[PDB]
Amino acid sequence: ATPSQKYNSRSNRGEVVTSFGLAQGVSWSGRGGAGNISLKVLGCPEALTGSYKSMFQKLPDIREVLTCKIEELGSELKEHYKIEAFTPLLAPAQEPVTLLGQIGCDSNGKLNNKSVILEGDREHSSGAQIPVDLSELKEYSLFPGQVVIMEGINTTGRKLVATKLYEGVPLPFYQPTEEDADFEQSMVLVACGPYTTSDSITYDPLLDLIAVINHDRPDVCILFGPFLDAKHEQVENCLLTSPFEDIFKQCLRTIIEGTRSSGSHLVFVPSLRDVHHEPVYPQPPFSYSDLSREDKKQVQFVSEPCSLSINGVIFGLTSTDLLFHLGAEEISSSSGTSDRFSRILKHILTQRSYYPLYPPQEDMAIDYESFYVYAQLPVTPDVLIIPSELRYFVKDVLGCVCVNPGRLTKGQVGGTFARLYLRRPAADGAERQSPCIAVQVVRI
Amino acid sequence: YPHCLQFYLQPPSENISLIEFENLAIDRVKLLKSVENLGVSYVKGTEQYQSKLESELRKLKFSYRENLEDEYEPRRRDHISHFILRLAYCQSEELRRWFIQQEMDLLRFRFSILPKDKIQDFLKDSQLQFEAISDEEKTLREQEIVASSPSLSGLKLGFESIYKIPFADALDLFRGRKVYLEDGFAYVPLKDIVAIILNEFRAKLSKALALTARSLPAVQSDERLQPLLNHLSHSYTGQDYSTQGNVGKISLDQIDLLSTKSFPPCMRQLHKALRENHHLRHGGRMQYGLFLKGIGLTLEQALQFWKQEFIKGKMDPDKFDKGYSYNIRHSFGKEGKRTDYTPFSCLKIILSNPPSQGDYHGCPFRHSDPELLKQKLQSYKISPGGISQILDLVKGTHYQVACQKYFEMIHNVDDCGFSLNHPNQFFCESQRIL
Amino acid sequence: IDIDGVFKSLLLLKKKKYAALVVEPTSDGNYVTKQELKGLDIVRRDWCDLAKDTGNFVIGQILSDQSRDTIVENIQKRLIEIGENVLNGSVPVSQFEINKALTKDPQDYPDKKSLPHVHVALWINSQGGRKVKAGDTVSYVICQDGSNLTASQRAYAPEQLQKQDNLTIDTQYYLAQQIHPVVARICEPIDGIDAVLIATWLGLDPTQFRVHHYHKDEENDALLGGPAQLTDEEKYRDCERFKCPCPTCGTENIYDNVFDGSGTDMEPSLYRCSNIDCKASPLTFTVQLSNKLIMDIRRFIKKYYDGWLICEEPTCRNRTRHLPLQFSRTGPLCPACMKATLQPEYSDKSLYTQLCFYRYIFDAECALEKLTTDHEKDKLKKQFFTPKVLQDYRKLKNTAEQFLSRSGYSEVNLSKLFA
Ligand code: SF4
Ligand SMILES: [Zn+2]
Ligand SMILES: [Zn+2]
Repeated sequence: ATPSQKYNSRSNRGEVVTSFGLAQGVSWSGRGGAGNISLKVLGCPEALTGSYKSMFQKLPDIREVLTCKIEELGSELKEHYKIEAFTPLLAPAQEPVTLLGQIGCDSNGKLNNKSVILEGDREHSSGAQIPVDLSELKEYSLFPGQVVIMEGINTTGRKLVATKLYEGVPLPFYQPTEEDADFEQSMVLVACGPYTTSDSITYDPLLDLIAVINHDRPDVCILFGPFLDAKHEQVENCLLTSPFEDIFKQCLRTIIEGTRSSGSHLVFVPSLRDVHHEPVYPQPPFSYSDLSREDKKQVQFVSEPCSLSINGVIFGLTSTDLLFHLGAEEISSSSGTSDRFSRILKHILTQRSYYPLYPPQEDMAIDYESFYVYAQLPVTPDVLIIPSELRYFVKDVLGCVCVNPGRLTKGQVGGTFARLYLRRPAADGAERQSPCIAVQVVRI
Repeated sequence: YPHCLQFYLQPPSENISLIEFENLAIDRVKLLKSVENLGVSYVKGTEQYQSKLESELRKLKFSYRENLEDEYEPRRRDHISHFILRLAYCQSEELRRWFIQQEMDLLRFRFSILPKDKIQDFLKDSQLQFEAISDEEKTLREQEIVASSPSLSGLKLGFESIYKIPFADALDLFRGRKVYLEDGFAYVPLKDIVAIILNEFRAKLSKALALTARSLPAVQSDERLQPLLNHLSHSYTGQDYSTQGNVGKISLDQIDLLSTKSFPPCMRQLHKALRENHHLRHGGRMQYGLFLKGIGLTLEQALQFWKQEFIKGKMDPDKFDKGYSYNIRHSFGKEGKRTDYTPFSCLKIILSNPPSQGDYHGCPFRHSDPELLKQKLQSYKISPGGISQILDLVKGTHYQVACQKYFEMIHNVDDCGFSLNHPNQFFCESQRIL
Repeated sequence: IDIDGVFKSLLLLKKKKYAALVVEPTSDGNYVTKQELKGLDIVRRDWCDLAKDTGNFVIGQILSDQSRDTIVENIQKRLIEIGENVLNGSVPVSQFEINKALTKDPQDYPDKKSLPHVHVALWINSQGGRKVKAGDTVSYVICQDGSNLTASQRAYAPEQLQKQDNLTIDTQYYLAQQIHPVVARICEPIDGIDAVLIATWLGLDPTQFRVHHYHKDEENDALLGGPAQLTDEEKYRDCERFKCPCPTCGTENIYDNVFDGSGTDMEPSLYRCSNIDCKASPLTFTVQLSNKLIMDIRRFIKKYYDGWLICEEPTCRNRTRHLPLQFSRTGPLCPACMKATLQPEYSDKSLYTQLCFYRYIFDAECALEKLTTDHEKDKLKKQFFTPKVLQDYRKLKNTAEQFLSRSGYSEVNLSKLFA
């Protein structure tokens, strides 16, 4: 009936909207489970092998986490940029001397270009704070919680003025091997919740994805959370007749049974908006018991965020709408000159961390010790996945190609999902050789 | 946990909840304070002492002979509770001495509990070697042991067990030439055995407590254990239980007779000072007001009582209303709790705000000199001998036990049947006497 | 060792922050009562001049040679006339004014919705002529507009208020956050005096003021013989209750106890809906009761991880989330108060307390161990406590127990304590 009637009357059913890569035919498919398919989690002591431990925060060790991250980034940028020596933030020198510290907003609202402060690590500047001025600075891009290396002139001590800023070099790409070149071309499914409309429990988009997968026979499928979102009106009013874990297990078993014939590998990325699971970013994977041996060999669960490798190609998965969070308070000298998405991806690749923003927006919950020990990019990923409420896009910056799969369901309006070829190119020749071939953003 | 007594030299490494953590801490603090007070009041060897402390153990489930129940819960409770007291008590030399006294009392009582059959396997579990001699060896060397023995009268070598010990373990014992030596091995009766083991145990505890005192600064960084571990013994009541919210029928006119028949000396003299002065300083005023709140007096009764008494105070009744009635209603009502919502406990009365000139609050036993204690006792008509042991107890700084003895003397009874810590408990027991 | 000085009377507040009557012994055993004190300084200039006068009166009375009771009586009477004068409006209007400078332009402040002075700057720059520039000092007063807006969202100019008869001033907002903090900062440490008590002294605040009142400084282990471990009714008295609308009749259901009633009819609250007309037992809707429990404990966890910080100098009360890298001895220094110490709005152990309060609400097994009379226990358990309803209650327990098990050092490991 009227629930998902748009999905029963969507003209764009199966139509592809945007593309990146090379002009490719429409018969997108895979070899099924047959063939050598690699799948390994990577980096930052193995992204929550166990479940999780605590919700007890200590302000001192949160501080040591902050200052340790600042010191690490400062040392790396000092060695990369051949900087002479940093100076304390409260020590006034007339000659332009470099400084260091993470960016923060002076007040508690949304960041404004003239409402920014600089606070450095304790071994340089006792962890103190100082307001910054950007009128003199020509170009910039700032958001709270990023490290910066500001060679601004501070002749007074109580306030600096920006002269010129240093961009942060990203991590080196993960160096491949011969067995990585021993892989043939593969394509991946990506999909993010919600999987039902704002007034349904039927999960018609979920059935549609089941049909798409068992018709297309892909290599590996990605399903992001939330699966049973808390922000849904039907759950916030809490008229459901079944337990949250019961509904969630029902959903997972529906996807599992719907992809038995697919043969494609499967993994689910939990999200903060998921209700039954722990709302602590970074998150442990889901919990499930009823699996056969082939099910375990075919389906996985990964922590959020996760750095996993497929056929020697690095996949950087983050479920949280970091693009939307950054877009709210990230600022730049010019807006229309470049792409806001491009600069936000620039920051996420630069800051070496799955979540470079500090303090986070209200609708998150970050435990900082676990964030520091589990949510750092081991390498600049080959390809990134950032399901965001903003418009779907696919861009490539600093070698790293990013795909925004879009939201599979926007209330009752049509959603999108994405397909991407990957294949390790020639081992030598051009210095940069991205495994990815081409991507399609195709409406559901 | 292989045996009931155990020597505490292997810290536990388990995981327990905060509620269990506090329950163990408070329970063992209560046990040690009870041991202190009972040992002060009675002689350490009497059957009354033994049975009373056994009942204390049973109500606090800290030790018992091995069975299905004993293996899991009680001995583990003993272990973690003792180590958390180590953390609490290693702060100061005075606290260490106090803890050592009470734990020696506890361990000697527990050893007296253990039957003679199991002491052999207890010493074997103790990991330090001691060999009991055979009956034939005892009979053969009885004459040598008696000849070389201390002033123990007669040749009677009774059923007391005799052990074989390396000579270096009993240095102070043999260095007086009061024991027989055979190839560097000694032979000793049970009393000296337990003396030796308690001296060794006190040495090990002294070293361990010093080491933990070296380890305090690292372990105090936690915020959920600092405010407890600072004050398990110093300023914690052992479940005084005379909390606000009690019930009873009190007639306002009867307050004088109730003061002269059922008030602990501090509160009795405070009430007399109120009657003879119609005015109190802040400390005494608040103390007596919240005591009257605790005893069961209702809000209107308390307000009318204080207003009537300030009628003889010669200030304006509306001034009384505006100034004080707010304070009395606040004490009877909303938050500000743990300072105005509660009836004062005795340990607090003794440790907080000593009275000055013009003040009459504070426990008199601790806050007034012995001559004025004697004058007050004469004014209250207690026998001179009773006053004598009252002053002896005051010299022993056991003020609560002195108040106890005053209670039995004024009630013409032998034992009150408890250990007082709260003036409201004092009053409740006095009413229980009717 | 040696003597360094004599204080005839001293107000101990904090390290190098106190009030103390300096005594310098002169000849013939006499002395001069020199007036010196540390830490009395104030950081923000957004207080009323009458509030400053009241603060000076408080410091003068607390620094007089007379007795504690005399000082308390004088301060309580004076506070009472101040409260009555403000309530009945006899105080001249000009003393209600508040001054404040502008670091930036009004639109530049990210918290424009929350700052009343930038709100007044917005209003003046919109309606009038001369704009408010940075570096200029705005003059303004609060108002009561009957629009149920936040006080900050109602601040007006003094001339505008005097030209407006439709809307009046907010004596409640003053007695809440313009007079009470200034007096309480000094008069609160005096024993037997609490901010609730000052609220009763000054006006009709007590209930709504304990609702809008900070209970962080109240806690202190300086109780020299007070608590041992408390009981439930005072442990959970600060914990928010449990809410649920009834699916049958849409009626709100209140739960802060396993049982409900008085004596013989002490039946559990889940037996009957709070609505007298509702005839369906909440015992059927265990699924969505558990769902609501998951939802609100999720909200509480989110609120705690929000990491809201408050300055504990009562005058400042700066509300921020960015934990400063600067760190003093006790904790994180206040970025607004260069001499202070932050601590969370919602304590981690406060959330632990509230979750334990939930498990207490649903722990019928333990609640069955608190009513002494075993005959009543038996008849009540046979009349209502069936194994099925006990299993439902146990499910309600586990709904929060499966958070408590992983919850934030609600369990303590002994190895790192005894290492
Ligand atoms: S021991 Fe306690 S109850 Fe007895 S007089 Fe002293 S303070 Fe009062
Ligand atoms: Zn109902
Ligand atoms: Zn402050």
